[PDB]
Amino acid sequence: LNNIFEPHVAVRDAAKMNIPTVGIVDTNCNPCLITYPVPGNDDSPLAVHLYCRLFQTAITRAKEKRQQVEALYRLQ
RNA sequence: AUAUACCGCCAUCUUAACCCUGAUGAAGGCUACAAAGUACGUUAGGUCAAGGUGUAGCCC
Ligand SMILES: [Mg+2]
Ligand SMILES: [Mg+2]
Repeated sequence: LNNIFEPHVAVRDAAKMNIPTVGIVDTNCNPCLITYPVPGNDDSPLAVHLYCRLFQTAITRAKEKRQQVEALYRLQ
């Protein structure tokens, strides 16, 4: 949601550009066009910190796994 | 006599695209503590005095 409590324009624009979206949706949000919605609280700092931690950890772990797999492929 | 013959000189006037919204109707698009907006000719002109090339007139 933007600051007028309407959807972020990027949701519709990403749908137009065929870019998948992950999103945190609160009870007053519209999840119809988010590809992978995650229902949850987006206001409490604890919750937002948990989301940031999870996504950062997943991204770094995936990138490290890619590096390890390519290294194994070349070495072996 | 004619630049109301040209040339010279002066002067007069004339000389987009993309992206969104509305049911992809006519149509519309701003808020900063930010909400779709971003990129030459012309003249019955003057000048025959610091300049020219022609054309015509009269020639009891
Ligand atoms: Mg909320
Ligand atoms: Mg004249």
